[PDB]
Amino acid sequence: MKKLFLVFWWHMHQPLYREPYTGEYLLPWTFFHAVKDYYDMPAYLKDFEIKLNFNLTPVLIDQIQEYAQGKAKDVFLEAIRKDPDDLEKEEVEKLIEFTKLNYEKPIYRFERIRELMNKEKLNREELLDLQTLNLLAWCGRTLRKDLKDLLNKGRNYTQEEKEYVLNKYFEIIKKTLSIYREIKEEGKGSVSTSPYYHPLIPILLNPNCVYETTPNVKIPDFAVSFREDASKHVELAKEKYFEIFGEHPVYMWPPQASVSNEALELYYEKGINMLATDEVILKNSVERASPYLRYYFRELISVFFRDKTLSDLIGFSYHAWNAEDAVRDFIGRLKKIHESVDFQPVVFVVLDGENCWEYYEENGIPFLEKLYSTLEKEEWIETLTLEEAMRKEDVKTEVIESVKAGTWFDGNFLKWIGNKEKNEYWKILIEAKKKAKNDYILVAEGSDWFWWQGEEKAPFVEVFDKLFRSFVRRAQE
Ligand SMILES: OC[C@H]1O[C@@H]2O[C@H]3[C@H](O)[C@@H](O)[C@@H](O[C@H]4[C@H](O)[C@@H](O)[C@@H](O[C@H]5[C@H](O)[C@@H](O)[C@@H](O[C@H]6[C@H](O)[C@@H](O)[C@@H](O[C@H]7[C@H](O)[C@@H](O)[C@@H](O[C@H]1[C@H](O)[C@H]2O)O[C@@H]7CO)O[C@@H]6CO)O[C@@H]5CO)O[C@@H]4CO)O[C@@H]3CO
Ligand SMILES: OC[C@H]1O[C@H](O[C@H]2[C@H](O)[C@@H](O)[C@@H](O[C@H]3[C@H](O)[C@@H](O)[C@@H](O[C@H]4[C@H](O)[C@@H](O)[C@@H](O)O[C@@H]4CO)O[C@@H]3CO)O[C@@H]2CO)[C@H](O)[C@@H](O)[C@@H]1O
Repeated sequence: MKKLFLVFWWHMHQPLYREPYTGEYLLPWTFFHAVKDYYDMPAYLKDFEIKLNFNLTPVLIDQIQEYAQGKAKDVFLEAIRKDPDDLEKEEVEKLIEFTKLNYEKPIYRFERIRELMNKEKLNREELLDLQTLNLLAWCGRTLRKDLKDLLNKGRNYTQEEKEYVLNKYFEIIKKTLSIYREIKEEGKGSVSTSPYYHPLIPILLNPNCVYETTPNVKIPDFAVSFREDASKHVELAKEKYFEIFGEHPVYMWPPQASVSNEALELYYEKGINMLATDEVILKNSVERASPYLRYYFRELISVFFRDKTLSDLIGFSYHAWNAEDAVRDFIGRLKKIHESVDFQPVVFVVLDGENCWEYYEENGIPFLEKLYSTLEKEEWIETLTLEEAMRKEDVKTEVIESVKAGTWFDGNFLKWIGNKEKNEYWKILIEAKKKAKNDYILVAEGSDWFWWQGEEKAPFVEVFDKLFRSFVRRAQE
């Protein structure tokens, strides 16, 4: 039977929120995505007989480890834990600001949150509800069963109930790396990693790659080499992956799907047998641009190009749909692909694994449960591990000689370089690199810092800037 081969690759990442001089985690996002997504996404494999794959960046792994050991000093989480009588005005303000940032997301759909945000002043009981409902809004699928009664209570929480939630949340974090190891050892999914701090490897290897698809971009004078650092990000990531999973990684996810001829050469030289990237890069690079083939870059490394439409349906569209409409839509598009060719297509669905669900009803749990249940009941769909996709023999292949460098942002680098503010960050990094004395310069090469720079004002951007500049300073000492 002619099957459609479906490959999910869920990419998990957080930049380092731990400020190097105080040791404090200045934003809680690793904690909240750990309790909501990083355990629960692979845990779907306990209940659905499909294959799902995951990327974990090493810098994310480091932070999960620190939280699991009780070593993470998370400033926002300490304000949640406190009795409200001990909250500083600054801490109350940060709690309200965090609530307002998240207020319109369906995971914050508690009538008590709307009441609390319409109040001039908050008393102890109201602040206790504000703290506890912020915790509960990030509840993952597993604990939405354990904590179902607290979630339904909706108000009038006690300090002891809040502490119970915190304890269960840390229990989930402590089991998180173990469940990735478990689904890997059981063949239910493959796990990949990325260069250590999620940098833009093509730019570190050769900043002139930005001209390949944006020839008119203005960038600063890269008067220092980042090529050895690019190698170090890959090598350190192989070491961390070996510690956690017991092999050198043969699959990597390039951050931001970013590839170039030189980056593909580096990954191959470091022992990577397969990566994936974006469909826009495929169309920019070749004329006969089917994303359903396994490509071989210069007969040396395997490359899959994700189906951008399917990936972006989950990432951008379906949060606003009901779950049955969305799953029916997704299956219907898969049927069209299946019927459109006489061979067995390989269909990569690759996107962030933790960022879209907060915009779905009930944290995307009705959608994913229905999607996975429906997929496992379609005979003509076979979901694959990355290992299976790499080695599948009954698929079509093609050799590719050259790619036009870019990312999954429209095949180019403009989200990280090319305006005044983003270029200032590269200038700061370039000068720091000339004076660098330790691996904190690698932390500052993470793509996240440049992503947030030079964008229309938002809460907490000042924190990303404080972190970036602190790592740059620490790198020189
Ligand atoms: O409110 C912003 C946005 O919020 C929510 O989106 C989340 C998303 O759920 C997360 O998965 C993550 O997205 C990842 C993607 O998973 C990953 O694929 C990639 O996306 C690239 C796209 O593939 C590429 O097309 C392009 O995206 C463009 C996009 O095509 C433009 O349409 C425009 O998107 C706007 C949306 O159309 C609009 O609906 C809204 O999006 C919501 C979204 O509905 C919600 O689920 O606003 C956006 C922004 O104006 O612009 C984007 C460029 O940003 O490029 C991206 C690569 O950059 O990477 C993203 C993360 O970067 O995070 C988003 C929130 O950022
Ligand atoms: O003000 C705009 C936005 O502010 C808030 O967004 C938050 C997120 O909710 C946080 O989770 C965090 O974002 C992390 C993100 O969770 C993490 O996965 C990683 O994202 C990378 C991603 O791995 C990569 O593939 C590509 O997509 O780029 C991303 C960005 O580099 O790192 C993020 C931090 O850099 O922080 C942001 C900013 O506070 C708010 O919730 C949003 O609704 C809002 O749009």
